[PDB]
Amino acid sequence: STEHVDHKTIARFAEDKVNLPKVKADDFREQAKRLQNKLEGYLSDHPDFSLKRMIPSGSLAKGTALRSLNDIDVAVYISGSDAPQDLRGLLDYLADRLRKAFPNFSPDQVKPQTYSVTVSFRGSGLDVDIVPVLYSGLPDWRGHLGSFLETSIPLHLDFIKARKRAAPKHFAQVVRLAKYWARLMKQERPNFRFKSFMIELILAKLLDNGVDFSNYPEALQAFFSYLVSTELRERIVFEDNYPASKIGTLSDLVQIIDPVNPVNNVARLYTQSNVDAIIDAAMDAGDAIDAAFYAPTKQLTVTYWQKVFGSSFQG
Amino acid sequence: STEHVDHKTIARFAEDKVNLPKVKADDFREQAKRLQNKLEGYLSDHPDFSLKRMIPSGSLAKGTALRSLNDIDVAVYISGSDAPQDLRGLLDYLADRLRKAFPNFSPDQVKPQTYSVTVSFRGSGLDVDIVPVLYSGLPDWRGHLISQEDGSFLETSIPLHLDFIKARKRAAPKHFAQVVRLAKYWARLMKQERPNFRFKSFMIELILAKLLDNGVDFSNYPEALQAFFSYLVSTELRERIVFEDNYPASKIGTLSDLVQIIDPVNPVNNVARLYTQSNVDAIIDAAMDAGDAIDAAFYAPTKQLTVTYWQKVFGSSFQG
Amino acid sequence: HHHHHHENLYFQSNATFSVTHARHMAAKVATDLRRMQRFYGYPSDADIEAYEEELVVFLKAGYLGEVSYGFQKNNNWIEPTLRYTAGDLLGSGTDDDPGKIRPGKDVSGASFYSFMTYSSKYLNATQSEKDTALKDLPFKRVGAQSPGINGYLENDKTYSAGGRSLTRTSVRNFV
Amino acid sequence: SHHHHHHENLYFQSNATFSVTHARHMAAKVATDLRRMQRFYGYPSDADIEAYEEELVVFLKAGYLGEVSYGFQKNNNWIEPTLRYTAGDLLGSGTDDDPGKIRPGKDVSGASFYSFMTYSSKYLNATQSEKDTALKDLPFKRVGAQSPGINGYLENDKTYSAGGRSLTRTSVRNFV
Ligand SMILES: Nc1ncnc2c1ncn2[C@@H]1O[C@H](COP(=O)(O)O)[C@@H](O)[C@H]1O
Ligand SMILES: [Cl-]
Ligand SMILES: [Cl-]
Ligand SMILES: [Mg+2]
Ligand SMILES: [Mg+2]
Repeated sequence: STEHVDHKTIARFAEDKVNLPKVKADDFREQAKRLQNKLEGYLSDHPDFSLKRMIPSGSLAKGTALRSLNDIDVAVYISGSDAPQDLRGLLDYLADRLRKAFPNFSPDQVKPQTYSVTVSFRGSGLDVDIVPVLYSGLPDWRGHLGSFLETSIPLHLDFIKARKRAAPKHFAQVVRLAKYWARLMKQERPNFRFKSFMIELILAKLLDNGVDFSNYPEALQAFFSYLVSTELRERIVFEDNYPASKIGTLSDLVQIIDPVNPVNNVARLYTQSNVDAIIDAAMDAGDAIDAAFYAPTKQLTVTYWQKVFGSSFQG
Repeated sequence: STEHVDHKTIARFAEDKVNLPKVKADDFREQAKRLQNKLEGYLSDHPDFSLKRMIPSGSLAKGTALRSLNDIDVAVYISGSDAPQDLRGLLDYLADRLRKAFPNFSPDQVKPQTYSVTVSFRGSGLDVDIVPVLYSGLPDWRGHLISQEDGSFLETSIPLHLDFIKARKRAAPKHFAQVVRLAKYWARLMKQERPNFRFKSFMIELILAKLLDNGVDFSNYPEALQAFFSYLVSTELRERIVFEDNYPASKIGTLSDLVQIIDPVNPVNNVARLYTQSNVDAIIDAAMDAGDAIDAAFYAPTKQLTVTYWQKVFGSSFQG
Repeated sequence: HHHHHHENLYFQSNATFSVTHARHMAAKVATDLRRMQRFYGYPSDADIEAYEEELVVFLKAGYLGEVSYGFQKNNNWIEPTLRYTAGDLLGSGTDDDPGKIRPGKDVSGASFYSFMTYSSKYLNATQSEKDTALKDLPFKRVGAQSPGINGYLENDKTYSAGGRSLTRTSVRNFV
Repeated sequence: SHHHHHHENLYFQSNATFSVTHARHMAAKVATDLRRMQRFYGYPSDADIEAYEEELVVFLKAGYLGEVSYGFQKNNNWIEPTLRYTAGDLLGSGTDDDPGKIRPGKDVSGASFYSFMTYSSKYLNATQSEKDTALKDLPFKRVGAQSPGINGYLENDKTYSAGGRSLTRTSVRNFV
């Protein structure tokens, strides 16, 4: 019951086992700042250089990183006609440009990948995952990422900032608890997929709708109850950057709409099989959390919460 | 259990309560025969007369009548071009020709009905129910029968129908007709008890004829009834029933009707064409209850329980 | 808002379970098994007689906890499988007529099995008490693992006699 | 060949004495099921759930519970969702499932929430004095009412077990 595990138990567990420690997050941010400072310095000496900006872009920049972070997400804005429009070529272009701006590193440290270029340092901290963004001068650092997908890292970061401002600490913490749970489900369940961004937008919609995030068991239950009862068939649109009129008609089963790009459906790829998996998992987790609320002993309460958070949870 | 109610019990209940006693059946045949002989004599004197023949056509003619038989079925074959087309005029015309041929009868005793004409006998007699058949001289008295369900014209042969039944009785003397009668008795009880329940007697006979053709054993009545109920429940009346007595199954054209039990005389005449899903559901639920009861009675530990189970099938007339 | 069963509606004060009551329950299980036979080919009349016999012995002694009869495909019960669980008679007491076995289900590759779990009274009885109670058994069972269920369980009948009940659950295909 | 019984060594202890701790273990799982019903159908409330749990503990401890149903009822008939718990003896390995698996998205518009209890034979045989001592702590008292029916079928989907005893859960399911 709550005597055995309550909101403060979950909050302690999140710090001990879920959240990225501040010390480590500082280290990663300084790593990215180092590259960014080098790029700014090189850009200053060579205004015609293609790489115009490097922006931390992922969970670390949004304050939603988990202890299991394995690289630092950054976006690099690329301008000019020389840059290719094919991902293999563009990543090659990005790599060569990164090599030019970083003369202290050897060429082999900068290695391209399928969707990004990775900057790795041997034996000294995490790698830097760089995603190219084609830039043509649109406002708010809008750019395109096999067609071109428009995006703005600053606006994406702004969107999350507003929700964190609405519920300081609690929003980012619940997002991390839900992501931590989703990661456990993927290793335990085969067809299970749940994009981190969808989790973030679903929870942002709940926060906008007035759900209270200051009690983590109940906030998670609102999240799980939403998934089960809407069955991911309720369209999620935010009016931060455009009115809901802009979306138009969609044929997609799940509709969770990019708050920066009204034409991008984040859940576009998700099938009915993916949905049934999320729903089943959410029902099980909701069943476990309510079981823990009434469980007569600490041992049963912990065992129920371990259905949600895994063996690392000990109450 | 079988020690309390077995085949012999059912056979005895059939004689006591289900079957039409022979003395009554002989009286009814003589009633029909008297009209038939009077028509034969009249037609002999008046060869141009419209009414060409009267054939006993129902359960009495087939040996499948119940004690509850309420009238005597005969078919009257009507030729010529004087008969009007519409149902009301035809039945009025038939009434008129019947009075001409039986001038001794009080005219009021000949009464058109919905799809037939009634002939009433004043003293100690059932009515004779005359179904018209439009006739043009074809073999085997083939003609267009007027359906007693909706008055539609059904091209068929009542003599060949009587032949069809007689061949099944030959294949199982006594037992086939007895099981038909037990199943009709059941169906009659269901129609009183259940709201949407219909089950035409000729359909019951055709279903049982198919089971017999398929090798079902009719010599034990509990098991023969179980085969009938089991068939209804497991096919749900969606298995097409076709006989090859008079034509090959290749002559059957595709049909969309929900229940398809094809007239052994006419390959395009579906005897069950009018049965709806609600009808079918009523039959199936009833057959399932009946089968559950009969097998319950097979193991029931006491005579009282056994009789109670069988009364689900045959009603309060069944006492063990 | 909060209700309970009427006192009058409850059962007769004193009921001592006897072999008569056992035969009343077992006859209804036997009926169910013959309904299964008619739509699925098994089990046979002779087998049903033995199953009824066994049920009467175990019921009389109070040794039956639960028994299942039906088809198994792979290593799980499929429809049709009938499960009877011994319990105390409750409230007014429901003593249903036997039957209601659905036809038409797929038993293509399947084989018929029966599986019994004994009661806590069986387990607490001495081997001397067990042997006298199970003297009239028509056959003996061998230990086996409890098989799974492919489908869900429908609680669809209750048979009752002498202060005791048999609750029937039926395996159903997933739909 | 095809006649099997549960493995002898797989049977759990058959000499368990049912105590209040076993009662609380079963009643906590019912409370959970009730809270799951509330999340998807709005009833019963947290306070009612707490009182149902207290009631369940008292009746289970005394051995006076035969069967109890909670859920939505139209006319005199249960509809989905309705959870029914029948007390019985623990069998075999003694299945002790986790609570949960309430089906969401069912139409309950016409019905109101109710609960209905049937007492056990031990209760009916108990003296008045035995009842008074065993049931002193009841959070409320029940009044007789006509037994309700079921609009749908019953699915046996969970078993909760403790102290040699089991609770068998059937869930009402709509015809579909
Ligand atoms: N649908 C039908 N098609 C052809 N003949 C029928 C039909 N229904 C009844 N009959 C005839 O009416 C006779 C008696 O029917 P019943 O009164 O059902 O015993 C049958 O033996 C057939 O000759
Ligand atoms: Cl990141
Ligand atoms: Cl007749
Ligand atoms: Mg990354
Ligand atoms: Mg008639």
